Amino acid sequence: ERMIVHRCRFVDFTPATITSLAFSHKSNINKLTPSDLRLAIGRSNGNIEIWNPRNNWFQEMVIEGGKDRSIEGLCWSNVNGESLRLFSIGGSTVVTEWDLATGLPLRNYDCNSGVIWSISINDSQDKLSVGCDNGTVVLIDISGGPGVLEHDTILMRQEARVLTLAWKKDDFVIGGCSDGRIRIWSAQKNDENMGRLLHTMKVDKAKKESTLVWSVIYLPRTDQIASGDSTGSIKFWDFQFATLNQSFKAHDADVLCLTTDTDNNYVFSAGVDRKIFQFSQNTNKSQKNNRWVNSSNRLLHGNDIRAICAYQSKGADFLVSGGVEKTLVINSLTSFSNGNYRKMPTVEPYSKNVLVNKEQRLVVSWSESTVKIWTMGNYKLVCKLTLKDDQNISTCSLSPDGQVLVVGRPSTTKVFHLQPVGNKLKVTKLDNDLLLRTSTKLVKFIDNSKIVICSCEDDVFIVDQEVELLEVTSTKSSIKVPYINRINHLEVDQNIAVISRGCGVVDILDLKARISKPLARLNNFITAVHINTSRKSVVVITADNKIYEFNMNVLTQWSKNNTDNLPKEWKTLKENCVGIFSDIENSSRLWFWGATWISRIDFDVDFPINLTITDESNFMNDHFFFTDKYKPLLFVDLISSNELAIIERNPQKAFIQPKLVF
Amino acid sequence: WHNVILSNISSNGKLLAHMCKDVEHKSISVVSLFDDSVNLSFPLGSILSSQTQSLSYNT
Amino acid sequence: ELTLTVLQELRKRGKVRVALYGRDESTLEPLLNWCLKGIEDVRSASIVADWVAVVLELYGNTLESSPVLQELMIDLKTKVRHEIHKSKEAQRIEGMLQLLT
Amino acid sequence: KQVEIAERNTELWNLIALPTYTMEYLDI
Amino acid sequence: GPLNVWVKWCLIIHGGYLVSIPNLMSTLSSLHSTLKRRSDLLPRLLALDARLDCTINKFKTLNYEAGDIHSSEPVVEEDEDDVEYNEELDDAGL
Amino acid sequence: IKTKKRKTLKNLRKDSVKRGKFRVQLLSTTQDSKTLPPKKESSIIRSKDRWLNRKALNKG
Amino acid sequence: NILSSHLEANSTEILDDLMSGSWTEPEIKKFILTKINTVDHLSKIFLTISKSITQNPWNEENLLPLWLKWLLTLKSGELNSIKDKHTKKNCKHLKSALRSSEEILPVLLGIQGRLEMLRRQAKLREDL
RNA sequence: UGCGAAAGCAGUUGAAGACAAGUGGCUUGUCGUUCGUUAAUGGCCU
Repeated sequence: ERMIVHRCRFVDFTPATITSLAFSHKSNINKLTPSDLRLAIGRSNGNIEIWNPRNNWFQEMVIEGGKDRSIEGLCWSNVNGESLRLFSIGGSTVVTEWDLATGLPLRNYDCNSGVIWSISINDSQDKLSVGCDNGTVVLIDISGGPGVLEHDTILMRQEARVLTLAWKKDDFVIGGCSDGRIRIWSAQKNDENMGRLLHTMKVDKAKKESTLVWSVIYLPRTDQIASGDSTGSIKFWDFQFATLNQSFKAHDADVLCLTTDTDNNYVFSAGVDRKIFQFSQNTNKSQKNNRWVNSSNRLLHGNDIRAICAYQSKGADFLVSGGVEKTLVINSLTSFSNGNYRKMPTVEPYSKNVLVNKEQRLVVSWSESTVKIWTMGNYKLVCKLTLKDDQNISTCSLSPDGQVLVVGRPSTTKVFHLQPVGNKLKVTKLDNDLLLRTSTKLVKFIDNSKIVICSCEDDVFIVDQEVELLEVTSTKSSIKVPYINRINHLEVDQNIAVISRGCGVVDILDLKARISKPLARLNNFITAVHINTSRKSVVVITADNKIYEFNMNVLTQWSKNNTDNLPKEWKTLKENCVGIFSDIENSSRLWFWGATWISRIDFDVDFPINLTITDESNFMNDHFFFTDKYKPLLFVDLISSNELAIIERNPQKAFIQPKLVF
Repeated sequence: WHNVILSNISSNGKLLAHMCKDVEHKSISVVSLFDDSVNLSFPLGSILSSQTQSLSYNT
Repeated sequence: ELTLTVLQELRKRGKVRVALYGRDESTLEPLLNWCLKGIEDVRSASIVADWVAVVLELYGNTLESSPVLQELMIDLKTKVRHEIHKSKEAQRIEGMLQLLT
Repeated sequence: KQVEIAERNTELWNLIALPTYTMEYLDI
Repeated sequence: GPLNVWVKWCLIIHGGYLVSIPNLMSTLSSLHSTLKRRSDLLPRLLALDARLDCTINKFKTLNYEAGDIHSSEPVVEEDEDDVEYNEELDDAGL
Repeated sequence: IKTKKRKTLKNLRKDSVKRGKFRVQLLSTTQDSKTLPPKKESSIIRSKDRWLNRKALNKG
Repeated sequence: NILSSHLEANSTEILDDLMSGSWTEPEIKKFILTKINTVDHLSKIFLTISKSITQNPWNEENLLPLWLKWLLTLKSGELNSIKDKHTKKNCKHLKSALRSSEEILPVLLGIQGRLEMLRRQAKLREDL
């Protein structure tokens, strides 16, 4: 037969709105991009993705939160010589610091006053401001080491809630509040006026509603505070004399987030009216007169912009923005109006939420804390498990023959026997307290009974017991970004597995002797791994979009000519291939897929010859077929020797900025 | 100026700008006329955006 | 007369199509439900004619999808049938007293 | 029958989406 | 509709008096103006019902090509017994 | 059973019942308190998104 | 049946006037629509019916005008795009052949009013 | 475009040169070039 294709649009797995973008390292234009730069994206359903902007923005890790959890602000902290530290507020009274290894909170510091509305990090990163609902600004001593947080000082109180914070330096702390005012406190310890609010400024109020100052930044090249409020106006204030220099009436509704570049020649700003405005001071006359101009204005987002940030280095100068529509947008910093931009896909499934089983023609898919199963026929939803004893979900696998499902999150996992009772299923928990106590990242089913478990604390069990696993050399990037030496992937069928950690290490393991035989042999982050039983091979693909294969018991000649005979589609690819499998009718052809395309490479053929992180910066160290007509893509797989399963996505009020009518 | 498309003179009459058509496209040149205080020139592709080259000729 | 004058101002001034572009089922039913009443009068029916003609020109697919403006088009059809019987019989009376000059 | 022919002629004068699941094919 | 039955009978019966009257149009101007404005727009609503009826029977015949299919097409469902076997806290309970 | 399933669900799930003058609260678990940050205050989250979807900005 | 005979004859290569005659033979409304719905392309049925209705814009048969109005109802997304060199003057001379009926519908309705008045006063004065 | 009535009635739509893109040519498209033919989210004051 020819390939018959099930273009499924059943799964309505929808992410949530980006509420906070942050960059791990600050800008430093005249030095190279550090190998430890990570962008962090906190959504509104409570999960924190961490992306690396090397070679078109791959996604390294994801830290999910559970039911009724959100995340409103998040800040990085990297004292030079120590590990990265990631703090985040939710809609609650605590700050939550996460250890990047496990993907769990390692500290929930309850701030001692009210519900936190904003968070900011000191310059030199030893103190932390949390601005709370009862008008307080609380200082948290951060420099005690990673994990230990102390209370320092509650600054002088006020009535209205402080909605945004910024620091001048180690010295002063600026805060925009919900009464339309902008206070300036002094956090300079061992002064006479420590903690008391030195100044108050009032923005031009709205006529028929209350005004809220939503975004405040400090501009260090000049000595100003930029501030966006809920009238749309953007004001620049001289810090000394605490007074306005110039006001622009830029947006039509609120200005939720605004940011600046390194040398403060530009200020970018955005809000609910979904345009991004650029205010420039680049002319020598502008710099000697201290006069910003409203330079430009772009309409790129669909609904809102709730978060904006900027990075600028020797081989990277981009501002990143995201909002109520769930996608990310990258623009250039010094070439905003002129240059190009890239709207990311709303999901790039580096961690999958859908898998199928060929027997019973069935497919399982898990959104937040519920799984669902349907069969092909049309299609019919046969069962679902809205387990609400759970709070957060993570990865899942089904037994071949479709008997037992296992769902698993970083706190526990749970296994359910299934029996098809006709037009429905019957699902029963089968108790195992070892599974109920273990942390699981990946479960991948050696047999109908045996599974292999990768724990969040780097343990590899075999249940239904222990694989010896050698240690990795801890270099500076491994001590800086503390999840690089963590097992991302493991793929197995028939007693032979292979694990993969993102330092460029991909290690096989025989399930019998439980010995490594390492084949690290790599240069950067590994996107996907699939084992070919034909050729006795492992197939790794890295973030640079190269396909390597190696043998087992280094790379084959097919790899050796394929890598540099690779097609132009792969050489101009933008979305990384997150899934590989092999064809079912032929044991040697392999069939892979990214988030916007589907390809298939042939095992023997070779074809003839004749807005990124682009610098000389290193990685994290110091017949051929191609289609894209199923581009909003979530997951693909096979069922039998002729058909294919292509499950994708399909689609909210927004500020109407109308197209010209004719 | 050996090919002129468009021209304007400042309000005081102290300097004047004009267009050139000298190759891939036109060009823009400003010159003070009552003194050699300033005379500059540049191709107007550095004025124009990157969006306009894939848009209509009105842009 | 106020509905008629804003229809006529949008007709003379700009574009019926601009005024009708972003519509769907729920936002066309006011127009057609008024066009039922306006098709009876002499002073409105030219404007009602060209507005109904434009909206069926650029919403012929919503005709297929929604059944709850198909019936509005059918009621409009019987309205124009009654009105065309009236405008024919008025011409017959016009001839039958043209005979009596 | 003349008014019928005249009415029909004058009529001639003035007369002058995605589902949730498909199944298709592609190249082998 | 109802009243022009009266006006056609007045012309038929009194067909001599108002042909012997010297100024027919000047004496019953309001009838002439009313019928002229009623019958002046007849080409316009001819074009209107041509264009309207064309689209009407166009969707009528296209929907009569499949008019039996929407009588048993709706096979929709709801939160069935999978929800009862789904509630894992209520599965520990009952 | 259709009109009281949420009643018996909530009356078996919820804790801290009354005993005369007293009230017997359950203490929570280190499991949940160390796997997740606490829930958002729906009052302030509703305040912020209700502000950004106020009627004065005509959304559509 | 005879509709299938007319379909095969008009689809093979030739006999278009005889094909419209065989279409006028059985001449169902439902089969008239079905013969438009079945075929995927026409061999200038619009051209031959254009010349037929141009040479007779006043015929008592409703067959070819019924066929033209159902062709224009069901296939006019493609008659404006099949051909535009002879078809332009075809629709031009068809439109100018048919506009005269729009020119003379008022006089025919006037004469209909005349005759109804005459026949009703003659039925009235019937000599007791 | 011409003749017309507000209907309509006759006519169409070439060539050169330069430049741009794609793959010195070839294809396509433009022209603040010539000859011939009757022919950019960008809306209105107090």
